[PDB]
Amino acid sequence: MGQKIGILGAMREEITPILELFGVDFEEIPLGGNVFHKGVYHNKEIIVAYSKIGKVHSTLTTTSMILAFGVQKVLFSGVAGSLVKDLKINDLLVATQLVQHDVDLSAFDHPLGFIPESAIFIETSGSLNALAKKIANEQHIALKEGVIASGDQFVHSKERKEFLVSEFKASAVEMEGASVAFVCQKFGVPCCVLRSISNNADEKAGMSFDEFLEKSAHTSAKFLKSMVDEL
Amino acid sequence: MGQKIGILGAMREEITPILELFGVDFEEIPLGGNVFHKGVYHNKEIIVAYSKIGKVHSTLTTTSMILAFGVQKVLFSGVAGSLVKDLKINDLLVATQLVQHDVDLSAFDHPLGFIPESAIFIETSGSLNALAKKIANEQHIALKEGVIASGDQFVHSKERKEFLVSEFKASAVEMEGASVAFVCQKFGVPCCVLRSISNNADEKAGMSFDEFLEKSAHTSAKFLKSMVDEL
Ligand SMILES: CSC[C@H]1O[C@@H](n2cnc3c(N)ncnc32)[C@H](O)[C@@H]1O
Ligand SMILES: CSC[C@H]1O[C@@H](n2cnc3c(N)ncnc32)[C@H](O)[C@@H]1O
Ligand SMILES: [Cl-]
Ligand SMILES: [Cl-]
Repeated sequence: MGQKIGILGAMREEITPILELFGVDFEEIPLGGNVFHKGVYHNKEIIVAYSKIGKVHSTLTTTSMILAFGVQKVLFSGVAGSLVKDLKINDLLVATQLVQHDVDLSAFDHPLGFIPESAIFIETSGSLNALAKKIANEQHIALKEGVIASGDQFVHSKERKEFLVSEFKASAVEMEGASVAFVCQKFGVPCCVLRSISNNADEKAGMSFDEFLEKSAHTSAKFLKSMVDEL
Repeated sequence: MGQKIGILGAMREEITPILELFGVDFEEIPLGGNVFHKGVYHNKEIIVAYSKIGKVHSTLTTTSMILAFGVQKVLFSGVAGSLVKDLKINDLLVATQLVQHDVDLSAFDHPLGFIPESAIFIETSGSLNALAKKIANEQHIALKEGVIASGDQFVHSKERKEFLVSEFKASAVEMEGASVAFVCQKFGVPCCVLRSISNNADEKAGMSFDEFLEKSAHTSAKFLKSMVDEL
């Protein structure tokens, strides 16, 4: 068999299209408040789950995937807010690096985003990111590669957008990527974080998020499936 | 044998006294960027580790303790900032409930601290908290029981203190308790979060934190050991 693959979203809406697109029989397995969908696709075991929103939920679920299910790589798929003009609604990006943008130990003179015995930026798989870019090029679709900023707040203001761009040079904002990628690094598991834009993280981001959740989630899911087809 | 006990701190300084106080032989076992210290004490297996600071670190470590080591209860020991006049430097409290004070999905009209498919407050073990209070009473020391607010920022301002008190009626602030307790709840593992005050979470909190880390960490550790002696 091929290498077992964990596939993660944050919300049920992000994994519904994934389950449908793979089209195989899934066994549901409950663990730690999550439901894991276990199946076989192209001679690979795939484990699919949504974590629920935010850093704690996604850290927990990723750790479970690795420790309880023994996944050998993790692909994350979902929606995000754009911080750059060139990332429009529905556009895709993969995270070259991620940061926890809400971490603040500045009282001890640490840079924002930094925690002792850790680092500001978290790395992802160069191999998976390069695969993503090749697939995008062949499909003739755009694919940005940049920094994704993750925190436990839904960002919907110009001020916070300006901070994320100025402090971290982030291209997009969401609430799970950094934690998923962090856990994968700690366990030596290759990770790719893929996001489709559904809003511009500004004052109207809530309405845009609602309008485009279904389409953006499907866009990311379809692309994730195209990556698995090449693995 | 008795029930296996996980013992957690956030920083090395918080677990050093724990290891010394138990005084038994520990085997060091690395996993996921953490070092777990495994030993036997009063016919109980104890697993001791520091998570590193913050929600992601502590979520990861707690999940590892439960999934990889199969602990049957988790006791957390460490230092915190006071939000109430009656909690002075060195004073102890146990968390009756915890909240993630930096969670903000208000763009979707959710209450602060709330995430869909979750809850604002996380519960802890009534049994362990009651044990703590009995021990405190017998030792003739004060022990507060209240809400602990956890977030990924070191709090050092009157404005943020006022928010924590007004929004959550929190008694103390720290950066790991809510995540540890959250993971324990998801896995059905009893949890007690114990903290000793080392600062007042105000403009001078950084200096106070440094001055009292050693003493406050030891105060919490000694009390945690006294609980284990009754288990
Ligand atoms: C309902 S909370 C937003 C959910 O969508 C993602 N997301 C999309 N746009 C944004 C944004 N503007 N700010 C934060 N997270 C975002 C986050 O990862 C989370 O799972
Ligand atoms: C060095 S970051 C502070 C460490 O001590 C705890 N802590 C103590 N006082 C405070 C405070 N004022 N604000 C946040 N965390 C605190 C947090 O849980 C963390 O592990
Ligand atoms: Cl905002
Ligand atoms: Cl503050």
